[PDB]
Order: sequence, then structure tokens, then C-alpha cells
Amino acid sequence: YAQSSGRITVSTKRSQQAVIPNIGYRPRIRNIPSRISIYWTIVKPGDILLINSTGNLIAPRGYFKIRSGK
Amino acid sequence: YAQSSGRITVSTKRSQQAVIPNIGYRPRIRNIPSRISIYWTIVKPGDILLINSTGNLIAPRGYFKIRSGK
Amino acid sequence: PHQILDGENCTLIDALLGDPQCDGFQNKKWDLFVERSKAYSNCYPYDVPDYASLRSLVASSGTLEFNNES
Ligand SMILES: *[C@@H]1O[C@H](CO)[C@@H](O[C@@H]2O[C@H](CO)[C@@H](O[C@@H]3O[C@H](CO[C@H]4O[C@H](CO)[C@@H](O)[C@H](O)[C@@H]4O)[C@@H](O)[C@H](O[C@H]4O[C@H](CO)[C@@H](O)[C@H](O)[C@@H]4O)[C@@H]3O)[C@H](O)[C@H]2NC(C)=O)[C@H](O)[C@H]1NC(C)=O
Ligand SMILES: *[C@@H]1O[C@H](CO)[C@@H](O)[C@H](O)[C@H]1NC(C)=O
Repeated sequence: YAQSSGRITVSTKRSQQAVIPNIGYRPRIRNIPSRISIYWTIVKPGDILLINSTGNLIAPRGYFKIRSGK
Repeated sequence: YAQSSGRITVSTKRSQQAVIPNIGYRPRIRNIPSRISIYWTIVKPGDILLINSTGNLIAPRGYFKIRSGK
Repeated sequence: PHQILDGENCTLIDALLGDPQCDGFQNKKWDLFVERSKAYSNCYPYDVPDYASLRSLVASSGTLEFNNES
């Protein structure tokens, strides 16, 4: 990511999520010593999703149509 | 700790815990203006406890053998 | 009576994320995602900070339909 430390600020008009990566060693899973933390953001109609990232972003490819049911 | 800032990443094969020391003044208890926030990690059989740190670590001495009962 | 979606060594979060061994669940609706005890992961290791909350949220949504955004 070409910088020493990244910073991600994914926010809307009703919420704010700022996450900083934690560089360090982990036990190897499938020969991978790194991890990925999965976050979610829900955007209401009329709201605006804004994504900031200096680095270390696993970017979304779209939205899942969340609904209510049984 | 010979460093301006510490960082502790106690991680296992299914969870990670990264904490940052918060240098600052606090009200004195027993003539101590500092605190030690206590964290815990549970290692299941087959997992690996990887404690990596660069400072401000209150290191463990062993395991406590948690179980299930009454 | 209910649209049952089988596990087939896939978790709901893995099917949400797009596991290559779970690509058959893309854009799939359900009424009950039956998770199997034989489920595992065959991709990059990940650690959801609120795994139960995300899993319950996606299960209450009850659809994996996905619209790509430019
Ligand atoms: C940022 O702001 C905080 C405010 O909370 C400051 O913290 C206080 O700092 C003062 C000054 O250091 C502290 O006062 C000290 O308290 C000690 C404990 O007092 C108990 O024990 C003594 C006996 O040892 C009893 O007499 C007393 O009644 C209490 O039961 C004292 O031992 C200290 O005494 C020292 O100084 C005196 C001179 O004043 C000498 O004569 C003594 O020999 C000894 O060297 C001192 O009085 C106070 O406890 C701190 N906490 C709080 C909650 O007030 C930070 O200092 C400040 N930091 C900066 C950089 O500004
Ligand atoms: C996972 O499931 C698929 C089909 O459901 C099966 O072919 C495959 O063998 C399973 N994986 C393992 C490790 O058994």
C-alpha cells in the first residue's frame, strides 16, 4: 500500500466507522500469516455512502439487497 | 520500554486481540498514576497462542485450565 | 414449504463474501440457511469483529442477491 500505516473511514449521514489496520504476526492459516477484518455498512434511502482509505482497504464490489422477512 | 509507543498483538488461530497503550495521567491509587488493563485469551486444543509485542506488555506465566461445571 | 438452502461445506459468511468453493450460492434466496458442521474455509483467512451480529443480519435479510456498483 506504499505507506507505513493505512486508515479507513467508511461513513454515512447516520453512522461512522473508522478502522485502523494492526500490522503483526498471526498463526499461519493456509500458509497465510495475515488476517482480514470484515465490516458492514447499511445505507438507507436518501443516505450517502462515503469511503476514505489511505491504505489497507478490501473494497466492496457492490451492495447486498438487505430486506425483512421470515 | 525503550520505545515511544507499544503495540501488543496476542492472536490465535481463530481470534486476534491488538491493543495500544494509552499514555497519560490518571488519579492516583496507592500512589500510582498508572493503570494496567487486563485482557484474556482462550486457546483451544490444536490452536497456537502467538504473543508478539514491541512494548508495554504484562506477560503471562501460564494457563489457568478453564472447564465446564457447576 | 420453506425455501431451504443447503450448507454443502459452506458458511453463510463465506457465501456472503464469495468463497470459490461457495460460488454456487451467488444471488440465491432462502428461507432457512442450514449450516453444516463439516463447513470450512478455503480462501484468505478472515476474522469478523461481530460475527454473530453479521450472520444474524444476513440470515434475517434472507437473500444473497448482489448488484455490482461502478
Ligand atoms: C496532572 O494532574 C493530576 C491531577 O490529578 C496530578 O496528579 C496529582 O499530583 C499530585 C502531585 O504529585 C499528587 O500529590 C501527591 O500525593 C501523594 C499521595 O498522597 C497521599 O499520601 C501522603 C503520604 O505519602 C498523605 O500525606 C496524603 O494525605 C495522601 O494520603 C503524596 O505522597 C505526594 O507528596 C509528595 O509531595 C509533597 C510536597 O507536596 C512532599 O512533601 C512529599 O514528601 C512527597 O514528595 C503528593 O502530595 C496527587 O496525588 C496526584 N493525584 C491527584 C488525584 O491529585 C498530576 O501531578 C498532574 N501532572 C502534571 C504533569 O501536572
Ligand atoms: C465439500 O463439498 C463438496 C460438494 O458438496 C464435495 O465435493 C467436497 O468433497 C467437500 N469437501 C471435502 C473436503 O470433503
